Amino acid sequence: GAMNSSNYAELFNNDIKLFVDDTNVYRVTVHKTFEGNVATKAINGCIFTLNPKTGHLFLKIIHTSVWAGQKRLSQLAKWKTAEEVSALVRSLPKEEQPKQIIVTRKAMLDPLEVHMLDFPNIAIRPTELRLPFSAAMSIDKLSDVVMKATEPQMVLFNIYDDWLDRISSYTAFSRLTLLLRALKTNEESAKMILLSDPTITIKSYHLWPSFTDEQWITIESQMRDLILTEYGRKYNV
Amino acid sequence: MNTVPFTSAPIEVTIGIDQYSFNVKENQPFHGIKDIPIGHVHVIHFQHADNSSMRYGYWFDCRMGNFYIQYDPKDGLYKMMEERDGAKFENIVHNFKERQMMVSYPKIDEDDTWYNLTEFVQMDKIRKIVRKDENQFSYVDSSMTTVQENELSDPAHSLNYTVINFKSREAIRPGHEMEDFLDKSYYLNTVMLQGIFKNSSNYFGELQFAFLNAMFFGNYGSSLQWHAMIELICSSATVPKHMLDKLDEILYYQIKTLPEQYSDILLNERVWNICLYSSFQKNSLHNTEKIMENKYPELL
Ligand SMILES: CONC(=O)COc1ccc(C)cc1OC
Ligand SMILES: CONC(=O)COc1ccc(C)cc1OC
Repeated sequence: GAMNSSNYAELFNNDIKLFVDDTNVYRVTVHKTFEGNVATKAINGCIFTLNPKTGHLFLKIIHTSVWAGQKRLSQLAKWKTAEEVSALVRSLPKEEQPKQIIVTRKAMLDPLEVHMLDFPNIAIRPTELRLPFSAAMSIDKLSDVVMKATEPQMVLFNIYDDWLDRISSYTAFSRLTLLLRALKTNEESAKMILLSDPTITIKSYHLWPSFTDEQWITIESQMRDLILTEYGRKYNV
Repeated sequence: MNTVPFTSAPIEVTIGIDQYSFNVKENQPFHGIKDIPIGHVHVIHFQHADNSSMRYGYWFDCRMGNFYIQYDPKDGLYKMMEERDGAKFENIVHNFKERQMMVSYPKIDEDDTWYNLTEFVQMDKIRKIVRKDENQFSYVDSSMTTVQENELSDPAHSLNYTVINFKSREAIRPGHEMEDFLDKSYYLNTVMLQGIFKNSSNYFGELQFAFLNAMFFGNYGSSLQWHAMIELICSSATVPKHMLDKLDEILYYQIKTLPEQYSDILLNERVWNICLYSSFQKNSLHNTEKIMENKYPELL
């Protein structure tokens, strides 16, 4: 059924599974019109589809042309997400298709179930976790590829860079969510933390800097302080 | 006018005939019901005084043969049977009538209730939903399950209603996923009306039969089927104008008939609020919305 703190280790077992987050699928800027009314301009977006065990990120870039002439875009976005996830599954060899797909928002359940009726053995599930995947557009290289796209495009990343060489997927995911949580709560501070030391660089084939184990521990502590810091600033504590 | 004689009434029982109920006491001199309007289906139905568990009953049409009721002390229920000896039957009935051992179907002459609840119900269609082909009448009870309930267990004793499932491949065309799920006109008009029911009269007949089973026996699967068939219409953007007018009339008389005390379990809050206030047809059921708001404003 739903995914929560009790069955959190299921994410890292050997049953193939994907998280789907649709929060950056339909993105807009709101602005005033010459007449003084308000209007939206869409900008490119992405479906965020992640294997939590391997780190494989299937970034489906959503070009603004897919909204042209369409109505009720926030509802269409959910059906377009589901369509694209269904096409991704269908493109994968049977032995690579997920046994479960976990959607980060419950509004995705019915769109995805309907698009996957052909796959009655793939379980579509919600989660009680509050995952910070909306912050994925704060990762510069993922933001850059979405905003540069001139047509629909799928780009494949490993959001864990080479971490699994040294840590488990449980720890890699915990690091990812703590980084994304920090970027979501205070992007400027988070980026400042991540880049303050120019001797630590991001390899061209990576998204995050090349920290040693010890430097990751420091980094992880500073992200926790930031999250705690902002929690105080927010609530006056 | 036609008659359903009873051999006897050995156990105290609540007898339902269509929308009416009356009490017979253990070993009372009761020998049946007379003046039953020819021309409609009917349902006789029972609720034992000593075990209100399992209401049960029989759908029949008096034009299709001479039927009577006889208590069976082994199976412990009032059973419908057919008398094939016509002259025996007329003789039996005439005697009971002369001795005034029969209550009379007391149809008020201003009253079109039963017709309005069974307008599209046909015995032949009932017999396909309730499979037991050696009898001309059809037994139903509170606990019988539906074909769809068994998919989600004795297939001979099932209600074979038409399976409706909005998240099924039958309901959803490849490539039109969002269109067909948010507006179910394809599923209603092409799959169900043209494909399965052939016309809206058979569709309405099943819907009416499902409600009646739902209200008379508290058959839960029947209640699910009734609500499903309403929701399929209300959720279709394109519905023939005459179907909507008829559906409004059908639902109006079902709600009017629905006893006030029985509404908390027979009326699905989600389906009705959706149908009356959110769906495509939210403005097309004036009579039904007016009676629902005045009779059951709690549910809304
Ligand atoms: C318990 O009373 N005898 C029944 O069988 C009652 O079940 C019914 C429910 C609702 C209505 C309008 C009529 C009914 O049949 C008479
Ligand atoms: C209006 O009639 N009064 C009712 O509602 C219930 O009374 C009966 C109804 C039907 C039949 C066959 C017999 C009845 O009592 C013997």
